[PDB]
Amino acid sequence: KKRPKRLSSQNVNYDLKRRKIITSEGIERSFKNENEDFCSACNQSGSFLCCDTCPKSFHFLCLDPPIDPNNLPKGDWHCNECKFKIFINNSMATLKKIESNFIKQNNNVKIFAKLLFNIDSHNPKQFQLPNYIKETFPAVKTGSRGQYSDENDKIPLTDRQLFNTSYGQSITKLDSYNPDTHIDSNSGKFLICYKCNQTRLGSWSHPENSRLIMTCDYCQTPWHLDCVPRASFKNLGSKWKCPLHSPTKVYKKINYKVWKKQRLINKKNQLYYEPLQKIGYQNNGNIQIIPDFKITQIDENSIKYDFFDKIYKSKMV
Amino acid sequence: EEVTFFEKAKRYIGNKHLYTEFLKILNLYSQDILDLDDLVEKVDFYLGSNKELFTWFKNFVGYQCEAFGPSYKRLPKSDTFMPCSGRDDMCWEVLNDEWVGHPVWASEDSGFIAHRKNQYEETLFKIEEERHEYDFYIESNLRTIQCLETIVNKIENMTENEKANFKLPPGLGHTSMTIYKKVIRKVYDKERGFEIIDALHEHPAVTAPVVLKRLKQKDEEWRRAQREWNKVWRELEQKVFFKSLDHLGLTFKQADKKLLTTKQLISEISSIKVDQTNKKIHWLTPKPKSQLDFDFPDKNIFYDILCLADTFITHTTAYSNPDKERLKDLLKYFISLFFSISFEKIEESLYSIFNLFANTNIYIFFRHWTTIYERLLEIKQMNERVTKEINTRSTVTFAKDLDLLSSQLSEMGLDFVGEDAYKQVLRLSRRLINGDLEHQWFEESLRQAYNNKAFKLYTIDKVTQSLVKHAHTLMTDAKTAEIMALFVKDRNASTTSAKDQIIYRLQVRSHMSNTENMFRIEFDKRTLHVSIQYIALDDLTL
Amino acid sequence: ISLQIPIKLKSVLVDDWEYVTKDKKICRLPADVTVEMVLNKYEHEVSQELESPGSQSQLSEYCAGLKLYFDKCLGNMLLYRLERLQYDELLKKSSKDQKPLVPIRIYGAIHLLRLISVLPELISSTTMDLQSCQLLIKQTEDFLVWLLMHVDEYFNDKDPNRSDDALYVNTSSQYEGVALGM
Amino acid sequence: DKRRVAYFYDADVGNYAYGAGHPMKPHRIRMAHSLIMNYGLYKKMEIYRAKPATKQEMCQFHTDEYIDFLSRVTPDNLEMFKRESVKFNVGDDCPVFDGLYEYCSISGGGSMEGAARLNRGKCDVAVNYAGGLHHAKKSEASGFCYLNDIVLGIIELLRYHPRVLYIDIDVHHGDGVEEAFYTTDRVMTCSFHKYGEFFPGTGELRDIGVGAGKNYAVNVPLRDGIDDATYRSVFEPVIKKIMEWYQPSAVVLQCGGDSLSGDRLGCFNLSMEGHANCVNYVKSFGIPMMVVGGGGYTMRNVARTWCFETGLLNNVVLDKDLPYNEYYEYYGPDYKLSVRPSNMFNVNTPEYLDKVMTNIFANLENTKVEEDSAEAKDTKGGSQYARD
Ligand SMILES: [Zn+2]
Repeated sequence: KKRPKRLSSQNVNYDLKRRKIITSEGIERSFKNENEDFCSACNQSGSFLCCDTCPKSFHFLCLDPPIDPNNLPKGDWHCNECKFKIFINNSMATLKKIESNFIKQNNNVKIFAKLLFNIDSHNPKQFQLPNYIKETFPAVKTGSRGQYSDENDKIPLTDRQLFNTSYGQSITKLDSYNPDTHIDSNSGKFLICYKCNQTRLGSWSHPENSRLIMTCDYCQTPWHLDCVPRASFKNLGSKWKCPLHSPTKVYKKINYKVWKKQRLINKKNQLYYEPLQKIGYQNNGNIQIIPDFKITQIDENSIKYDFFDKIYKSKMV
Repeated sequence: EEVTFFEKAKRYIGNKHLYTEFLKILNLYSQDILDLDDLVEKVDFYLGSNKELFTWFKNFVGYQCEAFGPSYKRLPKSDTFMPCSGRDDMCWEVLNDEWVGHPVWASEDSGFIAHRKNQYEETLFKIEEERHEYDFYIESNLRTIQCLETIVNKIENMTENEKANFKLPPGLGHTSMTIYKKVIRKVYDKERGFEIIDALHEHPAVTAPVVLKRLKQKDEEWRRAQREWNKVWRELEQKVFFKSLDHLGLTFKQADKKLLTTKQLISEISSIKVDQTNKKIHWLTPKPKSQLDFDFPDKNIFYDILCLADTFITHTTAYSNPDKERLKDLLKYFISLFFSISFEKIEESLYSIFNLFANTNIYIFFRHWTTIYERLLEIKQMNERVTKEINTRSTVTFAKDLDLLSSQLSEMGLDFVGEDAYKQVLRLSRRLINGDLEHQWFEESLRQAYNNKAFKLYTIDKVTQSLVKHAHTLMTDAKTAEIMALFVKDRNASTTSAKDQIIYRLQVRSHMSNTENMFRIEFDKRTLHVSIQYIALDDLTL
Repeated sequence: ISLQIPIKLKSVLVDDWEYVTKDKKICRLPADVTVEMVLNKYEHEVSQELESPGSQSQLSEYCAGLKLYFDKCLGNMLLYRLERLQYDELLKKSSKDQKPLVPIRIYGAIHLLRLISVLPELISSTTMDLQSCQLLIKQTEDFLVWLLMHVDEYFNDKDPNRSDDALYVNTSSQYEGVALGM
Repeated sequence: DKRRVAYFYDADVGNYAYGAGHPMKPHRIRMAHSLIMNYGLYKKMEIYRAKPATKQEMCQFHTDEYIDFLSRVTPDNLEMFKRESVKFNVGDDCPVFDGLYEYCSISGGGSMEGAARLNRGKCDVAVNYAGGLHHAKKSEASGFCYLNDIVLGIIELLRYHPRVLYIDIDVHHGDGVEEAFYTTDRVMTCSFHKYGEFFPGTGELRDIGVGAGKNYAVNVPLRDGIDDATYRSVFEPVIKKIMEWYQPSAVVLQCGGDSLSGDRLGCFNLSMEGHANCVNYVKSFGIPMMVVGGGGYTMRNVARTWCFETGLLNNVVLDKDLPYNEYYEYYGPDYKLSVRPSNMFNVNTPEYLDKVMTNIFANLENTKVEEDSAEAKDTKGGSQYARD
């Protein structure tokens, strides 16, 4: 029988708040009488500084001449093209031929002097990859703030599955019986784990015999949480890569070589193929199976052949 | 067998993409890129299960560095150059300045989540924080009161000449630095607090008595505020805390309805089927005939379920009188025949190998009955300890004097003291099916009776009603009633096994349709063992 | 106006983007080779490779222009927001040391690759002559194939987690909190 | 058998509140100490109050500017104090409150005073509930932890003992201590926590250290709702193997109610008996141990389990009856010294625990002013009136 009416007191009301007691009852007589909020130079958030007559806002570090909040300049602050629009070279000394005067003054750098010109008449910004660099790699894409994201990163979860996902579900299946994770909607069969050939759905009368399983983000291969050493599921961050795929970077010690894969090339003339030799190719991997950044048409027979050839070379050692 | 090792691996892999990826791994090993350690690690998930293939591969290849885990990557030496003056040589040689961890690298720029809590747990944390702020202010105030009381005691034996000049540094002659700063800043205004604490710092014994009196009356009012908040706080927490401790039982009212259905149990037994088949195909050709076995160590449990059943018989209104009579008689006769019980020995007062081949409805009926038996089994197996613990519930005498015990369920007789817990929960289930128990009180009594362990009995009336509805299909459906009648014909309590169940098998298989599911429920007389072996579509193929 | 880049340098630029934005790895200015000696070696090798019909004058013009141009674009379209702090530290150091920091003395060729990649956007943003554009794009192609022929000694894949020199260093937690935070 | 136990309490350590709606709460330590005093445990125990730490004494692990920031921080001037905060990640996840410097000072002082009492030999078991912060890095504050006092305690122990072992049994494991002792061979860190999108996100089975600290970092990830029996099965054999192989000279145990059944951001289902029997098992070895308290986002259960921890360290069995104290109303309706375990699912399968145990054994088979430093002096503080 909670009573928040009379038993809630007057001096101290509902907590995480205050009341008029600290202001009205505080007499002491002992002394006896235009701007933007997006930072359009790196497309991120943080501490912002803005100009009076310019709607663009910048970061403290995203300025050609870096500055810190502890020693910020006093008075009005102006951006680079602000210094070249409301100030010199656009209000007095009107731009008639000073662009050619740049060439005539700085010792015939005309093949670069116009770029030397618009360097100063350009707002500083963080590096952004050009659109023609983006299109030749279809597996990569630009994120929300402008970060790298290939197919290795998982799509961020919407808030419906994240906050308002009921109480029985929770963030992970680590609680309650969830038999829907053991059955795929594609065919209605049972997800058989790769290591142990068991679905391990268990029973409702004995929930403890149920073993958690997860599908793969690349090949949709089921995998138990107890076979591969792993505590819980993988919901945010990079996509859950099952321990059966080619690693992006491997390490062999002879200092060392990384071999950070060869990315992925979109389907056009740069993606060029040539099958001519199967034996002793020394093509350092990066292959595809069939029934520059060249990728030879490698088959099963050649792979098993050169594997046998190499382990016959290496066993004499 | 080096020729057929690759074909054997291809047969074991199954999926084309996984075979191609294993091919890529083997080629990466073959091009002087992948070492023996990484290959064996990959094979540990690839061909770890096949012990014969793994041993052959290890013998044929010829097997007899740092871990560098995903987190704690190496920092450059430039960041190491930092003063850290309080450092000596051994403390240099133990601590590393070039390894740092930061959680966004673990989250991969995606953040982290908290464990989802029920609304009762959320309001428990809420009432905890309201209880925190109150007494935290109160006892910071008692510390300030004792500090100014020591100050006043030092004043009381001292004269006016050095009363005028009593200059002190911050701290008021104590080991603390800013707690009084917090207290007199919270009590007074933001701008006024700094000036009044300045006056207290440089001129004591003139502002100190009046601030002592003000803080003392602040203390007294905060104390009685806590006192009358305490009662409502406790009465709210008495019903909030036990429900907060229930996590699976809170959603049990819906999860039990969701998961005690026909299709869920069908998937549940077919999973055990397919695991047995492919595991033995990996291991050994003959297949076992036992899966999902139940044990029946107690005989009175069936009588308790009968009490629940005929309590539900006289309560419902959606069925007719002879329908209710026939359903109750059939429900009693099912154990009177199948479990070889000659007659129910509780049918007086104080009551309110052999093979079975059956369709899907009887399978669901028996599965619900085994589930209710298991619920009562984990009720009874801890009964001798829970009843003891309730019997010696040592109430605190202090709490007896000033009335903080939870007497919410004690007024209406829902308490469990002075009575066996199992008979009490049986009676509670009787009145629970009877529909005059106000369910939330029933799960609350179960929470404060068995220490939240009796979460499977929350929907005892629901599973009883589902049991009754499934048993209603044993007579109305012609195929199920015909199967029951030829079980009357089949059951004879005589040595007729191994030559009479086969004709039974083909007779039921011709009796039912192609889409109906087939079940072999084997019951054993000694030790009361049962076994249900799945034979779905294993007889109509040939 | 279109410019092509060989796929090796595009993959290097994509790896740089991953290292900075995703892997949180800044480049190492205290390295063996910087942009000034990149262009010095380019000029010397091309001059000693071919004959002397008068191309060395425009070669040296291109080299000096690219050096000064790198000096200006370092804080304009290069330097991801992570690396702005790392610029700030060494600029403050040069302010304390009373010496002037031109980027060609510490910065590697990856930022030169970034500038070459963003070159068509700046070319299209100017009213600048056609034959000059053609000769500039031809010098860009020549520099690009020269970087292709010296790609092993210049862009070698190394992990700073176990090696002293990897042309990249890992970002600390404090650095991340300042750079990507406030 | 019988062992003298050092308790390090201050009346000021519970007077700091991180803010409204905050999980971390130092106020639980005050009513915990009230529970020890009200239980009559002072007759077979000696208790001292540790002095607050200074700036340079706090510099033994953290950098100079971080300690200066922690000393000069104040919520009033937090508006322009924005560069450093982000550098040390303070005010975003760990808000700035009054008395943060003093709270860090008393926490560190208690930790190094317990370490010095272990080293000098006046006591066998050191208990410091005033400070158990373990998420603090060299120049980073996380998990509402600012000073990594456990590293300072381990350092003071290493000034006398050759080998020091740190044991973490609660969720949100201490990544700062493991980071500080990742490459050294004389310090071994073992932790028990949950992995899988948890707030630390650090500590793997492959995380066993690098360089000379290889195979010297043990991480045992768990799942939701681990009960007392499987926690015993995952604790006792691996702890026995750690004592048999590593042979530590001192044990730093992080005690707290974060791994209890009820918690705010916790995930485990440990009862009070399960949380206390592990400490009883590690105390049965007889080697000196150090006890810190820096976990537990609930309070009502945390005071009770800390009281039971102290009672078991005093080699007595406390009764279930709870005497009257000035915090008597916080406890549950039963008002017994009983942290009731919840009924949530035990998804921690035995097979996963066995695989983790086997690979952990596979990793562990290769093991086989500073003027005031040294500490070892404190105020007596014997006049405590907290009994009710
Ligand atoms: Zn934690």
